[PDB]
Amino acid sequence: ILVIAAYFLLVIGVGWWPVGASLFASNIGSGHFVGLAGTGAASGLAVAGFEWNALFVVLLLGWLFAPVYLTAGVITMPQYLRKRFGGRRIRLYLSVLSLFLYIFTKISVDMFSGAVFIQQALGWNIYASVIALLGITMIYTVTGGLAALMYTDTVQTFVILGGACILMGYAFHEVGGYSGLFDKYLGAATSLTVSEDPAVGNISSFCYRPRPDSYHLLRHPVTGDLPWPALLLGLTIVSGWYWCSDQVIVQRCLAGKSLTHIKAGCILCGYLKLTPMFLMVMPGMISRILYPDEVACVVPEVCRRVCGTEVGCSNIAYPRLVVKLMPNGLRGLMLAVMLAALMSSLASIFNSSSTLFTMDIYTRLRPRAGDRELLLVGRLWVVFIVVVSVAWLPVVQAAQGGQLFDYIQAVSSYLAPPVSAVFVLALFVPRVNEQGAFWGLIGGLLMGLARLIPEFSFGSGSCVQPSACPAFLCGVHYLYFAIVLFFCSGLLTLTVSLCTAPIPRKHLHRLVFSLRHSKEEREDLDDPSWARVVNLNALLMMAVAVFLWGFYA
Amino acid sequence: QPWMQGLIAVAVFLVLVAIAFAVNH
Repeated sequence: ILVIAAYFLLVIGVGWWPVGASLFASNIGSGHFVGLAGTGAASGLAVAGFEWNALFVVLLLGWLFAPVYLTAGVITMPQYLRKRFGGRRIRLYLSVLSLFLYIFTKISVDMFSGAVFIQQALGWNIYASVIALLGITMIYTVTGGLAALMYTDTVQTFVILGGACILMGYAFHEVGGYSGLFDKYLGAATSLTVSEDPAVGNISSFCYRPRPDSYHLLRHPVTGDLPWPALLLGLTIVSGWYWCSDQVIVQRCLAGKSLTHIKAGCILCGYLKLTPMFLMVMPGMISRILYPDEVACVVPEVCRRVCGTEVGCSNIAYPRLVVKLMPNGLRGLMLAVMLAALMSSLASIFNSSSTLFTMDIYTRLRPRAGDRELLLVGRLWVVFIVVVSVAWLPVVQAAQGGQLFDYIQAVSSYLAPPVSAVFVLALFVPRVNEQGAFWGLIGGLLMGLARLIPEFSFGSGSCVQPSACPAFLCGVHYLYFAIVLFFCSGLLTLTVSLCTAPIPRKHLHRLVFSLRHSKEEREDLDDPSWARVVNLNALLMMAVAVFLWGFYA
Repeated sequence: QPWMQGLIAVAVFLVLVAIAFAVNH
């Protein structure tokens, strides 16, 4: 209570230095922590593939797509597409899709993570918890916290890494060392399986006891909670949308003084990407073995009391870890820094969403754009996004069995792959047109909604109570649909655009990867030695990542 | 033991990187 109050007082009074901090904060945030711990408890190590593939995606971003964003001169994605394609229609629809994705993932998961952290600590149920978090974020933003966020990000990531290392040290000690994780985890099961409710009936051993292959990263391809054939490619697509299209990420990456400095920052970010496995997934399953009945229950009657949802609330593992396993005095430091990072991320998402909407939608709708009225529109947009995100919380807590990170991956894999296909085809093949790309992308969006809307209306339930969803619609994994949508939306944009030769070469000078360097005028559609050592460092870091992958795989 | 699997993974993927290194050259 003292440490948390002092930390909040310091933060409010205040309101590869920024690059690494921003990259890690987006990579490993508060909602990211809680979701990673939860799915680590429910499923096992396998969720580590998410981080270990996002690492490779960050490396690919830094090595390939940052120079493309730099030579062209477009800091953001939508203006790069504006110069590449032309026409406010495609940029408008892409901004609409970005707004929807922000609402569906960023804000919703941030608020729900705050609710999970507060719910297993001082406070109340989800509604009061998110109301208090809204108050905290508002008082943060009013006092210009975002302005000093650039300086505070490095301090926050340093203290988060320090605290997470302390939690690493404490967790295996509370279990008995690394031997305890390989010894005790597979026997972690609740004592309550009676299911006094007559409708539910006696639960089979499949649900409450953990999966037998909860250790290995690579699950069964067909029948499994998280297949690896889906993992490797679907994560590539989703995280390629995440890292190579986010405006904030590219703005932070390009902020480096030189290209070699950008690559060094990417390598340091990779170092910080290899650690959150041991910091999140291991302690989540440690919290599961420590607290088997509380963390992962399967009987709905007890589950509503413990969780608030009938799924099982496997995602409350990390709040319990923080508020029990930590030393009594120091737990306030975690409960303070966790919420501070969450509030900073939420404020950044709020500002980015409002700026995007103002810059594209209301700008195209009303070309007058009175400054007072425009600011009023921005404030009303913030109000609207808060209301919609809070109204979406009951769907968020379900999240296909309570795994919060599964919800993020599902939503992104439903609506990102079309944008990824459009971007990759625009960057690779010159033939794609503005009308062709838009007409493919609208079809991809319809295809994605055709599987999202019925699934979310029907439900997911749990293993005990599956929803009355058709076998073909829900038996397909929530992430294999991203692989299907990649080669459906991209096929549509490649086929529609190929109907004619829409754009000559002069409009696409130094904007298409094929013509990386032309040294010619555009058509206006509107370290010599450090490099080898940096490449060697990247080779070493990537080899270490593969070593860990093969160790657990 | 997992460490032999990790060593095999490193060897295989380093061989892959070395093979791909000739593409640019």
